[PDB]
Amino acid sequence: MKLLEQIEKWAAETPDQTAFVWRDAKITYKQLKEDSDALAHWISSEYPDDRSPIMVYGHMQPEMIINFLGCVKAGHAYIPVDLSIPADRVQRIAENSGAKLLLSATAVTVTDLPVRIVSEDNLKDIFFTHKGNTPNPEHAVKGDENFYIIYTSGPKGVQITYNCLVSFTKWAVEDFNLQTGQVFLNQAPFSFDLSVMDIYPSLVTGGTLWAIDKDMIARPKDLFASLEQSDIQVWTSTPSFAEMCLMEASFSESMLPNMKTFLFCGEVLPNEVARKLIERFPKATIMNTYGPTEATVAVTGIHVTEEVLDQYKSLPVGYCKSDCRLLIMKEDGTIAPDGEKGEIVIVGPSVSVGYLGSPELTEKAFTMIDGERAYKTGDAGYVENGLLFYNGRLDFQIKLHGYRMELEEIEHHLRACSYVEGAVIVPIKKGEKYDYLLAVVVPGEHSFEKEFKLTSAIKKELNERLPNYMIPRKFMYQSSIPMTPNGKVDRKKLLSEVTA
Ligand SMILES: Nc1ncnc2c1ncn2[C@@H]1O[C@H](COP(=O)(O)OP(=O)(O)OP(=O)(O)O)[C@@H](O)[C@H]1O
Ligand SMILES: [Ca+2]
Repeated sequence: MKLLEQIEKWAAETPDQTAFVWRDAKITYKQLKEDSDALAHWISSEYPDDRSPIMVYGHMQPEMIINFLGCVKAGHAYIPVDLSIPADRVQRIAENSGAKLLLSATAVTVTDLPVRIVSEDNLKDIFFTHKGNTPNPEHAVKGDENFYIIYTSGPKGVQITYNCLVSFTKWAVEDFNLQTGQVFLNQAPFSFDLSVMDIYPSLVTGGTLWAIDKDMIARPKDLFASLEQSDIQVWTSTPSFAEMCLMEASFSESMLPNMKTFLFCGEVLPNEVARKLIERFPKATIMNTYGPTEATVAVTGIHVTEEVLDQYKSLPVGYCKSDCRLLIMKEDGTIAPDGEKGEIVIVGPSVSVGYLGSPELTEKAFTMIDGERAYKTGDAGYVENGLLFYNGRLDFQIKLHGYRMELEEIEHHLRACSYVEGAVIVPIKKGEKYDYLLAVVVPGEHSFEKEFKLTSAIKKELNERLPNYMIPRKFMYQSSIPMTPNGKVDRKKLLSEVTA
């Protein structure tokens, strides 16, 4: 029943099954409950009637998960902080959030923070000192109490409650057709809510989380060696991450014979990427999902079949979970007729209760409609018979020749051209106005003897897809597209190197 109870069920039924593994470090469900219980018991003894959020610092160590559960068992929401988050932002989070404690298995490198730091051996000592102890079942986070708080770079703390997470997880477990005892890949740092899509569905279904870290990602040979040993069955990642893995010829069914489900969220999933996955993994089901962190990971989802790939050049993002609903709003706070583009607004139990301590910010994006919470995504899109389509971020809309064009739509067409394997549009601005567009593309196999031949071929094909003023003036070619630590296109890095 209760989220924690459905997880703990596996501690009793399959105590020795691995719950989380990172390189050679692993922990069973039995161990997870034990240490988590010990930590919650300790938290409860150190902060008797306190329920302040607790920071959990690290990368992919099993302790990250132990600490998450320990925090909620004592009634505290946790704040995931990845090692890749700049110290400056960590310092802010420590102050924006009334957190009084930070937990980390590894050494904390961020300059003195206004919180009690429990790390390294000090964390080990609580697992030992409180070994065998159990917390008051009644202290566990429940109802509309915060379960976790994830900050959205920008930096505001999105508060996700117990009800919010239960609403997402139940839907994920049912509609993503997960089973039990499956191996789940974890690619996203815990500071990115995409990780929630694999963490909880895995735990409630007695699965095994197989973590891949930053260093491994940097060393392809290590990365691919890990996947080969993983036996991963449920793959949760950003589209960019899968695309990079796709650059390796051995990334196929042969490497992951028991692959059964691909779950994507966070960015546009190119029709081309899905096609390649079906070819490489004819036994796997591909799911595209959409949603902002402010709406608890994702609210829409759709099975990307051959038929879907056939009728939608640009893949839809899915049907809204049944306990929530969508609204497409145009120019004014008026609702748009189905088919018309407008700003995507989400309403239902998946919507966050708001940004932590940010009144003005919450008032601008969060609203109440018929008694329930609503959230303006800032995303442009439309619906057709319950199916939601994503056009792009309003903030990314470029204007040239008095014409407005979603940046993402231009990338869609560039990506669709022959000889293009990966591509990003970098707008070059001359002040407040757009000067011209620069296309960064990863060339596919070709026989062009000189660069201009390739650029000419792409511009000609692109001329059949876009108005001339939408076609990028300059092209740059490179073997790969950079990703941020979260696994998304590093647009800022690209703008930087093109500017210079
Ligand atoms: N399936 C999808 N297809 C296209 N875009 C998607 C999809 N899923 C999510 N997105 C995009 O990602 C956004 C949500 O990402 P997230 O909440 O993790 O932070 P962010 O907006 O990307 O960056 P920041 O933290 O600065 O706000 C959505 O608003 C949408 O623009
Ligand atoms: Ca956002």
